[PDB]
Amino acid sequence: THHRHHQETHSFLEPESYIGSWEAPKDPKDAERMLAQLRRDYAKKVSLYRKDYVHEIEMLRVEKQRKD
Amino acid sequence: LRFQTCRLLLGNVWNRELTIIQRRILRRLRNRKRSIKKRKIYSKKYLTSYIQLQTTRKLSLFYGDLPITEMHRGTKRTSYIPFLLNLETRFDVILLRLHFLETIPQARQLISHRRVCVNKGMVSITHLKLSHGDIISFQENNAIIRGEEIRRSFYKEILVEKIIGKLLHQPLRMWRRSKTEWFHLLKTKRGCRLLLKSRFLQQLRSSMQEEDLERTKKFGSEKVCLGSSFAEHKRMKRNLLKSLFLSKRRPIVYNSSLSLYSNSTYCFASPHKLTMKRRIKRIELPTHYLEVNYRTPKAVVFYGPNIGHIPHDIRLKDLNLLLWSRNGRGQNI
Amino acid sequence: PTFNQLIRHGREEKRRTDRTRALDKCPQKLGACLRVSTRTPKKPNSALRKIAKVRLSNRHDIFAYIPGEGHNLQEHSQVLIRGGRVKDLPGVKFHCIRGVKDLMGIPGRRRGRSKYGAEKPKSI
RNA sequence: GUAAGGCGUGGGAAUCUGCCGAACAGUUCGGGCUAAAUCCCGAAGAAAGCUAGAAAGCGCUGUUUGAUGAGCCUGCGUAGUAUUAGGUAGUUGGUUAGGUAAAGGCUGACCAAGCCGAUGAUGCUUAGCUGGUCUUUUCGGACGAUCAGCCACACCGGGACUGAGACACGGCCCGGACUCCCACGGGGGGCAGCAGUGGGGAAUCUUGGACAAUGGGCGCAAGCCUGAUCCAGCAAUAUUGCGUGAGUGAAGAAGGGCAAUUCCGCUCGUAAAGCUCUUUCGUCGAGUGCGCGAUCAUGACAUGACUCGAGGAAGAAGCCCCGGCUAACUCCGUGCCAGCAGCCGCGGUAAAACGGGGGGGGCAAGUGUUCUUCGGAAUGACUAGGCGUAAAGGGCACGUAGGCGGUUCAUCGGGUUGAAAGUGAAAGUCGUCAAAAAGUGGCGGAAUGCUUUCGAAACCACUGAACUUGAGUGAGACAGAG
RNA sequence: CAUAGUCAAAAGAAGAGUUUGAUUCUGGCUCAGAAGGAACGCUAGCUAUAUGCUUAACACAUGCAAGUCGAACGUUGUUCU
Ligand SMILES: [K+]
Ligand SMILES: [K+]
Ligand SMILES: [K+]
Ligand SMILES: [K+]
Ligand SMILES: [K+]
Ligand SMILES: [K+]
Ligand SMILES: [K+]
Ligand SMILES: [Mg+2]
Ligand SMILES: [Mg+2]
Ligand SMILES: [Mg+2]
Ligand SMILES: [Mg+2]
Ligand SMILES: [Mg+2]
Ligand SMILES: [Mg+2]
Ligand SMILES: [Mg+2]
Ligand SMILES: [Mg+2]
Ligand SMILES: [Mg+2]
Ligand SMILES: [Mg+2]
Ligand SMILES: [Mg+2]
Ligand SMILES: [Mg+2]
Ligand SMILES: [Mg+2]
Ligand SMILES: [Mg+2]
Ligand SMILES: [Mg+2]
Ligand SMILES: [Mg+2]
Ligand SMILES: [Mg+2]
Ligand SMILES: [Mg+2]
Ligand SMILES: [Mg+2]
Ligand SMILES: [Mg+2]
Ligand SMILES: [Mg+2]
Ligand SMILES: [Mg+2]
Ligand SMILES: [Mg+2]
Ligand SMILES: [Mg+2]
Ligand SMILES: [Mg+2]
Ligand SMILES: [Mg+2]
Ligand SMILES: [Mg+2]
Ligand SMILES: [Mg+2]
Ligand SMILES: [Mg+2]
Ligand SMILES: [Mg+2]
Ligand SMILES: [Mg+2]
Ligand SMILES: [Mg+2]
Ligand SMILES: [Mg+2]
Ligand SMILES: [Mg+2]
Ligand SMILES: [Mg+2]
Ligand SMILES: [Mg+2]
Repeated sequence: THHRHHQETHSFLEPESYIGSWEAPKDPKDAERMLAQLRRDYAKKVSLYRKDYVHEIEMLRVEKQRKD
Repeated sequence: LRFQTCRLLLGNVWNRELTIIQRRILRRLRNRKRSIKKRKIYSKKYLTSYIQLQTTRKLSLFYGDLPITEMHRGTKRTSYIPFLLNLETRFDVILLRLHFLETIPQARQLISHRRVCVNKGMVSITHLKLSHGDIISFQENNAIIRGEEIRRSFYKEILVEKIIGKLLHQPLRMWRRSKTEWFHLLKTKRGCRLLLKSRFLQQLRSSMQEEDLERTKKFGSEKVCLGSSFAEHKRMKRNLLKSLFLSKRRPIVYNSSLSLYSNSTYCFASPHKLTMKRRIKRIELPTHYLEVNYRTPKAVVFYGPNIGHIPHDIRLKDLNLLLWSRNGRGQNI
Repeated sequence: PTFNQLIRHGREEKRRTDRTRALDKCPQKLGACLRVSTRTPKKPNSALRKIAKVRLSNRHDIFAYIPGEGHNLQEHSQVLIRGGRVKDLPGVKFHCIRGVKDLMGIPGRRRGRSKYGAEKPKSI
């Protein structure tokens, strides 16, 4: 709604070390397993993000309810 | 092609060099224009059809043969004021106004052929609108010829406009023989410097200053001067009457006071004198909205154009049929 | 009328008959000539106007005018028909288009010649 | 096709919901399909297993949920026609059984006689609806083509099966017409998908390239499909685009037209040619490419674009008009003929109106003609018209519906009115900026409306108490070819 | 302080010819404007973006427009060590 709230309370983040973190193995089978594990980790991180967003929306709803 | 448009418009709308035959034709054309202007009292179609069509033709010629009626009809506005103000911000029009080039077709050829820059980028759009803040320049290999042609335009402009008609109203053939000697002096930078620093052009300047001063009296300038200085002009008469009472009840003073009062009364009460000699038409400079450095040359737009400063040779009463402007307030209204 | 009258019974439109009902809201219609003849004008005009009786593709029978000087039409010639009546001739409400199908253009025509199917003369 | 079982807008209760998100519990045992199973059957309580190659990763089942869709219902709004006045008989309602996921005459039976209709039912004709498109000083009119939302249909009729979902365009069964094979017993087919062909028509395109991008199906992925799409091709069909040069040039050349045959006689005309300059667009030759669309990677477009170079004003101007309306005039030919024409009108020997020469005007890669819509048209008039003599007061009343119509005080809160919340899809219109140079986007405004909540109380409606000025009675006087 | 502040949401309103010996009125016809999924004539240089069977929901040759999964499951048979 205003510049100050956004400029203060925005999480600006560091460089992400996940980018470029792949190390090429010597076996294609192990490489396929490694890529599969990467996909599973991505699914877990997405689920954690979903839970965080559920809690944020719930707290905002409770605040709006008590104000009303 | 283009000289024939003078026969349609009954005046010199062509802007090239006229022959003897074309001047003889223009004499008859201007006679026709004079007889038509006397005839206007008995013409039913004078305002709505004749004058408006002639003004639209002149405006189309002025802006380089553009379809003025068609483009104005594209907008739904009756008056031409926002349409003409928008036309003044075009890139070819502005390149004409800065006197970087001589005609609109020259400017269109230069822009189309990818040779003029806006904000250091090449822009080849002839109808581009320049807003305030835009910087106009030429190419690095192109700017030297532009500087030479701009100098030639200005110095042959002073020699071909400010010298032929201002106090040197010579016949055509002998002035054409005389122009060779005037052109030889402009061959060198020293000649241009010495022409600039000369008592000839200084006398021409002083006479034009006095001539511009005389034209102000058509607005009643001398009456405003008297109104500013009413009290001391009266005090002169009080002094004269006091002296001619006191030093007479019992003569260089009387003659001096009479000469001073008569000089003041003549200077404040003489009406404006519009002489036979035609006014010289002066080149305008677009300094209300375009800032030019003629050395490179470069220019910067910093403001918007003005509806009363567009350098067309159309009368106000004719052009008011298109603009419908309340003139006299200085605004774009 | 009152406002209540306009609520109950509104306003109808003006009734005007169609000018070219046989064209069936098409710009042109193809036809075949049944009879090529002449007709005299309504007074005060006097001529011999070259017309053609044309059966249209929608099986309508019309009278169409053949414009220009001279034509090559016969019975069973294909003509493209456009709208536009001839004021001398009552009952003739259409025109034949020159330079399309069987009706030839007029060479030697020089002015206004796209209304008569005539090409531009090549300069030599 | 459909005139209200649809659509627009706002609501509701009597329902279901694969995949997707989040909890919890389970995932046991026999048999069958030549062989097996996450296929089919049975028992408990419903199920189904695979993977130590995918071993705590998928999958399935049951129960609670979120999300998304779907079914059902409903208020309001949404053609013409009365030279169509009655329509209905499962019709309208009730009871009880059945059916459905679910309310319900959805339908079997029984009972009642209802229901709809002059505020237009029913009949007939036409039509998909909306956002919107064109036009227009607001309103309206015409349209509903592209694109998006909803609906309907898939050769013509009728059905159901499977399924979370269909009564299913490229599924199945049946009937019909047409059509192709047939070895003659019988089989097969459905471009209103993209291309394409006949046909009809005044008229409407390539039997193209790639899945690179975006979207979608299947798969753990790798991938594979995708005539969705993206992108090329054809067509002045449209678009406030750009170009076809910029200067100079008098032998005012030749040639054309006109001319007491006036001023270089006037004009084509500085026009051309010639000379100098610049090469956009197009042309030709090359070069880089994580320029960019796309990134971890992948580029159809791309023979493009970009950048550089070659060249030479070179390759690029028409169409209509010139009597008036309406800007622009002379000569020759013709002689009410030939012809022209939007209207008024021209042509019968000096035609500015027909046809050609010459000149000129308007628009311009267009410009005319026809069709079609709105405007001008206040020419269906709400905005904004009329009816003595021009179209138009019913022959005159009475009365149904409807419309319209006095005062005060009190109450109320349906209309009205103020604010808040929800909704009013996107695109388009309007404002503004940036982008772009015939191309895009963001944020607003608008969307005049509907629902809910809470205020106000003057007006309209409704309720109560009153008033007498409009209407109507009585008493007393009258007049009258009623 | 400031990636603040500015309160914009339109424009759009034109007349002419034609009834009479002439006039004013009534009243139609016609014209100048904008536009289209248009068609036709004459004439055409370029780029881009749109648009392109309105008629027969007429009949359709030919190719393509919906598949995918061996990480659900056996089955037979190919190679080689
Ligand atoms: K004709
Ligand atoms: K909808
Ligand atoms: K059907
Ligand atoms: K793809
Ligand atoms: K055309
Ligand atoms: K050229
Ligand atoms: K009554
Ligand atoms: Mg009815
Ligand atoms: Mg239909
Ligand atoms: Mg409709
Ligand atoms: Mg068919
Ligand atoms: Mg299924
Ligand atoms: Mg089922
Ligand atoms: Mg099919
Ligand atoms: Mg097709
Ligand atoms: Mg055909
Ligand atoms: Mg994809
Ligand atoms: Mg998946
Ligand atoms: Mg394709
Ligand atoms: Mg254009
Ligand atoms: Mg180029
Ligand atoms: Mg090339
Ligand atoms: Mg790239
Ligand atoms: Mg290309
Ligand atoms: Mg005129
Ligand atoms: Mg003659
Ligand atoms: Mg004429
Ligand atoms: Mg003529
Ligand atoms: Mg109207
Ligand atoms: Mg109006
Ligand atoms: Mg009225
Ligand atoms: Mg009237
Ligand atoms: Mg009346
Ligand atoms: Mg009466
Ligand atoms: Mg009567
Ligand atoms: Mg009260
Ligand atoms: Mg109320
Ligand atoms: Mg919207
Ligand atoms: Mg936009
Ligand atoms: Mg915008
Ligand atoms: Mg009369
Ligand atoms: Mg279509
Ligand atoms: Mg399968």
